[PDB]
Amino acid sequence: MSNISLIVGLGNPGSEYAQTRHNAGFWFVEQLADKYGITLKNDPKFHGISGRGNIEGHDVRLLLPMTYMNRSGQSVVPFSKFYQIAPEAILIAHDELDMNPGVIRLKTGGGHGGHNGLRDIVPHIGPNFHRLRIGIGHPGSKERVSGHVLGKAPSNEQSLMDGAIDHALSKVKLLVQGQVPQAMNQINAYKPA
Repeated sequence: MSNISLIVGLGNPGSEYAQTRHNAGFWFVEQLADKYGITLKNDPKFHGISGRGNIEGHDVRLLLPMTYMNRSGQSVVPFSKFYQIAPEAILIAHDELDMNPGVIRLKTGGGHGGHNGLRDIVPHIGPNFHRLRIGIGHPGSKERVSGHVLGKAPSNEQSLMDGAIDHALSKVKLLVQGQVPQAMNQINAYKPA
C-alpha cells in the first residue's frame, strides 16, 4: 500500500463555524498538526491553510481548505496536483452524519455519501482516496440536517467525538507508514471507554 502523505481536514472558515459539527475534519487535522509541531500557515495560492513536517518519520503535508465546505475541491484538487500526490496517498477527514458521536471509521474509495465537501472532490481526483469518517450523529429528519451540521454539539456528544478523534490520532503512525489495513482494523474497532 501507499503511505499517506497528505492529510486534509474539511470544514468552514471563521470563528462562527470553528466549533460546529461540520468542522470535525478541521478538529482532527488541527490537533494532529499541534501534536507533531507542524505549523499550519495561510496558503492563498491553494485557497487553504497548509503545513508540512515530520510525522513518525515521514514527511506529510496537512491541508485545511478555506474555500467553504462545498467548494473544498478548489483547494484539495490543485494542491494535490501541484505536489503530484496521488489520491491513494491522501486521507480526508470529515464529519459523517450516518454515524453517531464516538463512532469513527477509516474507508477507502466509494462516493461522497451525500457529504457536500466530498461531492466537490470525488469528481476531479476520483474516489480512491482514504477517508476518516468522524461520526457526528443524525438529527432525525432531512429538514434539520443543515442546522445540525452547522451547529455546535452539546458537551456529552462533543466528548464522544473528541474521544474518537484522539483514538484516530494514535493510529496516524500506521497510516503514514503505509499500514492502511492495520490502521483500518484498529481505527474501526474503537468504542467509547
